[PDB]
Amino acid sequence: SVSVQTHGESSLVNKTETWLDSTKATRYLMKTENWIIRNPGYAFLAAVLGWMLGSNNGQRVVFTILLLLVAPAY
Amino acid sequence: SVSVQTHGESSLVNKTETWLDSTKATRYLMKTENWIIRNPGYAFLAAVLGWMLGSNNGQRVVFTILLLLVAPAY
Amino acid sequence: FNCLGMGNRDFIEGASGATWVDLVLEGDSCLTIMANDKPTLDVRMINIEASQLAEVRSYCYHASVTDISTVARCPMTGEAHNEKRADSSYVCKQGFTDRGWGNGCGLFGKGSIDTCAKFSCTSKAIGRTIQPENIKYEVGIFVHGTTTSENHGNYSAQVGASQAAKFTVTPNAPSITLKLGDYGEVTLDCEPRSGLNTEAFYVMTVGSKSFLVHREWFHDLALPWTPPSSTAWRNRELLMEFEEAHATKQSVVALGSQEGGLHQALAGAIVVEYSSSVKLTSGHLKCRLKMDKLALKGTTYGMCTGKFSFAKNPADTGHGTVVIELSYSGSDGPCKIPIVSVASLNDMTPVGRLVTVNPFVATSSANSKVLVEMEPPFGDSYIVVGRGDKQINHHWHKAGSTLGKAFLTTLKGAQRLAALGDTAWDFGSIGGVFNSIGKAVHQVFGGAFRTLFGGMSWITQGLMGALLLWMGVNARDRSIALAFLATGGVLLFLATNVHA
Amino acid sequence: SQLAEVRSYCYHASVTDISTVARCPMTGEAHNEKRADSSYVCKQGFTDRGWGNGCGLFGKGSIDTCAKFSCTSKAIGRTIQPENIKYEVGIFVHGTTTSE
Amino acid sequence: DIVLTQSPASLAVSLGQRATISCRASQSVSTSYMHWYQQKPGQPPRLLIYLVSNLESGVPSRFSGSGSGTDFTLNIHPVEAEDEATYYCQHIRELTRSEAGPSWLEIKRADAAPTVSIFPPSSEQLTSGGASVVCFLNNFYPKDINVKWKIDGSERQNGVLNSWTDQDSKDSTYSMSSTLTLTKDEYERHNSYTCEATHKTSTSPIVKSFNRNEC
Amino acid sequence: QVQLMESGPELKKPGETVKISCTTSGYTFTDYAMHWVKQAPGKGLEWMGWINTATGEPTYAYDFKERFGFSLETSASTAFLQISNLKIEDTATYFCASDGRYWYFGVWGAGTSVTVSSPKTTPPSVYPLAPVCGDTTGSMVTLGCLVKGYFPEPVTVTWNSGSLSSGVHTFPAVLQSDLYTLSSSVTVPSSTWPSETVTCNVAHPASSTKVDKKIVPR
Repeated sequence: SVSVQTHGESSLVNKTETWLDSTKATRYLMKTENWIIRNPGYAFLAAVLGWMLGSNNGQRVVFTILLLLVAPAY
Repeated sequence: SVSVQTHGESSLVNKTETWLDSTKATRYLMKTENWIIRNPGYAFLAAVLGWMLGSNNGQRVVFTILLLLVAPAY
Repeated sequence: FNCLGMGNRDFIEGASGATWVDLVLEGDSCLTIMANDKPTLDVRMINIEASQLAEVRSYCYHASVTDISTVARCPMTGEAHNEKRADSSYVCKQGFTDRGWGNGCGLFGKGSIDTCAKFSCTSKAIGRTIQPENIKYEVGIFVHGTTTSENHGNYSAQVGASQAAKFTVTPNAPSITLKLGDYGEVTLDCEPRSGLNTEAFYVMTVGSKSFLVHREWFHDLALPWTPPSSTAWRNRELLMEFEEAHATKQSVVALGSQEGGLHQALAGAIVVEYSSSVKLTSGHLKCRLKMDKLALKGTTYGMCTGKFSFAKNPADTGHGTVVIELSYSGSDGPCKIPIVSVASLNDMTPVGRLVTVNPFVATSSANSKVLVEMEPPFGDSYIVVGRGDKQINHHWHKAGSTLGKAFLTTLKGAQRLAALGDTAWDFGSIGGVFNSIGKAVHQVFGGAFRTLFGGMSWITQGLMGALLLWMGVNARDRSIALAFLATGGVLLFLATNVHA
Repeated sequence: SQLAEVRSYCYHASVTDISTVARCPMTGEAHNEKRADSSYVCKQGFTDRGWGNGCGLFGKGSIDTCAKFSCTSKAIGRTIQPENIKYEVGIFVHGTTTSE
Repeated sequence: DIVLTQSPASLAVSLGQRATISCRASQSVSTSYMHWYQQKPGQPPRLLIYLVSNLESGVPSRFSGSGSGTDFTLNIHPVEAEDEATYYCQHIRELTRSEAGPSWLEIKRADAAPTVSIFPPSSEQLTSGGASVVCFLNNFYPKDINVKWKIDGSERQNGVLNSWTDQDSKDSTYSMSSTLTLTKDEYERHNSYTCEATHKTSTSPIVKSFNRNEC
Repeated sequence: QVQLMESGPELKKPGETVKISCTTSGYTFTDYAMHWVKQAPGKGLEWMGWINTATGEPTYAYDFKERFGFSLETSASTAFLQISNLKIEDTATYFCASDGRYWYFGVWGAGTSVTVSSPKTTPPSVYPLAPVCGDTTGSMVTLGCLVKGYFPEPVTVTWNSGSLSSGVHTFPAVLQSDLYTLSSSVTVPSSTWPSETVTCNVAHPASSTKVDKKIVPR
């Protein structure tokens, strides 16, 4: 549809003010943050799954911070 | 914006034909599949990351099939 | 108002023991009650009505740019100020214009400008907030007497026979007592306020049509919105944009109509019409049916002495029962219509039960059509109308044998558990103990768990469930079901419930 | 210079002349006479029937819903030919000059 | 914020002929949200069209109309004598809710000239100190009309009281009563009294005159 | 049945206060808001506002604010329009409505005509008007009756106890020093006057004056 699969980004030459540039930073995060605020109860058990498996410490967060970004808009 | 964060789903009572129902199954997959077809070269090295770490077999795919879904639309 | 030819027709098996029962109903579905001494009842919602709706706010989806004004200034001057920042109708924004000695300035590399454009809304959506007392419910109620293909689907006709009734339950008057006439009176005690959640959502008007939206999502909509009264709006800069600044020239351009985006923002919204009072399609209401004064008359009748005929040919209702319409040519009426549902002709023992209890001829007039429904058993059966050699019979077969029907109760029972929340156990009517704790265990389980991570959309909770099924693979003894708790059921079920 | 017309896109539409031909269950397909013209948008479907509405059978149905399509607004694309492309290139050499 | 105006403000058309009201709404894209009210003078109106496609209960099927956004219409193909009234409309979407400058239905007939009768003040009023010269203009169509009080050949606009009715129920014409109020001393110091009535029917004003010295 | 009745015609003076009542029937009162619409003396309908009824909340149109009010009584289904500091420009007819929200309403109120003026209740001056020679045109002698300076409305002006309505036109009255002056003309053929009695009967029950005046020839 027209809602998703935007032209962005051209990335050919293009040093200029495009149609939407400064709003491109607000595409995902804010809409995904509005999703995780929409569903806080998920966010509590979300990061729990990272500490469950692998016992490798620092890469357990690699699960969470990536997986917490999966659930919004699938 | 109006493009994302749709009303769907109400999930209160609502046994009826909604505004968009049959098209709700085509929201993510098809647009994410059009993304992975857009970027096949990523899909080759994408699933490689799963076989890299953990040596636990079947859960290595849990990385990929989840991570290959992350990259489309972040 | 009745259960005739409705899309979803569900029944009620009377165990007697009480004259009161607590049942939940819906606009599309029609409940059918069959009990001893109590005739066959129809209970369904016509629609959900609401009387007074307050105006919460509005949203301007479509805007246009008017009177582009940009006041150019020199570098190092700091802020640029256009006189249009006084009025809120003008949309003003800071900025800059890179300057040379060629255009307007004696310095290089920088600049300042104030770009103002008068805001003009071409089209705006409007939302509504629902008050609990204003909610009305039109509940069609019907009892099955002697009926035809006309009067049975007719309301005012059965009101003359007092076999059908309508009414409006509100929080101000949740209890309504209506009389069925010859069959007695029934008392219906509903819960209008608690049937739906009045403050859980709003009513949003997109274009000419209006639609339902969650009120917490209603305020979270990103689009220029409007206060109730008149003028000053917020985030109206979102439908407009800016460009590069060449000398004094910068073009503020407006986004097109977002009406489509609003229709794109609507997915699970229910289409709702209106005239004087809004009529909602899918109903949810908790009512109490008191049958105490509902009874059976005519205990002294007898059988009809004369030939029958088929006014319409038999067919299957698709809900598990078989209805027929009979035109009785005998003049001995009024008389109790002989009829049964039998296994074989050589066996006169009735097996199938009559959906409409005590078939009766209205008047002595010959060729009077009568529509009576029955539920035959599974397998090969027979519809036999009358006794002695003037009976005219029909062969019936129903493949729905209790094996599959046990799942039709089971599977749909879990479907009855889904989407009805904690009210799902109201089908546990005349409950207590099990049915009471069955809702109570799911009460806090409905007030936590599924509702805590609730808001997941389709494959979101469905896909991770398959990954949560892997949590049941890796576990320890006595710890097995711990990671498996929420996985099976309540999660993948509703994912399989709605496919599509 | 010259741009050919590749195609167009109608983003905004309106419904005109809703027509639905109802039929009985077991009749199979429903056919509305509007399927001849391409301006009418037709779709199959069904209406669950009782003895109360239009039919003598239960549980099923067939209908053909046709609505004349009307485009309120449409976008248009254009394809670029290589020879048609022009480039205006300002070239300047610095001699004695003023601010003007 | 929105301005509404309904036209034509007065429409003379025979019964049975279609009347399509040209209308508009200033603040644009109202969606539909436009109505129609028929009001006879001295009464509350009655809602004719809502949803722009749909009647209320009591209003018969002869009322119709269509429109969206700015412009809207009220289309009555079989206009009737019962349709005679002042047509109103009103808007929704934004607030505050306001109406339009209304439009009158008038049933068309042949143009009629007024019956002009100018009565000298009664002897009872003279003894009361005042004198009111009345001029009755009856059964004239259309409503466009003018009265001029010529005293001794000179027009006087002082003390002129003009009371005219609306379109009649029986013959559907208009009736007017003009009144020239003076004091008896001012009445007896002026001789010729006449009210000339010009109308679209008569190319010359209808002159009914009397003098105090005459009878 | 849904029918909206209001307080009837009200006689007021500038500087006073009034509460205009709207009594509703056929529905539960708090369930429909009351749309208030003023009808200007120029027959413009000027919308006053709607009161959220639940909740009892008035919503004013800005021009009507702070000197007007919307108050309610739930049990008897009576909506009230309160007005403070009466003004002569407010003389007009007021209306209420049963709210269908964004589509307005299906039922109009009965209407309330407020009259803000500073007169004395007065009997009319009823004058039999003798037609002159120039007043007899086309076989008919027009007769007339001047009704001058009466307060308050209405007045019932008939002719020979209302026996002859044929050529009778009873014209409206306007304001003169807050008094009303109208005239009524009966049209009868020339053979009927002064051969037959023609008497204009002006019944003013507000001032309790029934006046009978017969036109005499000159």
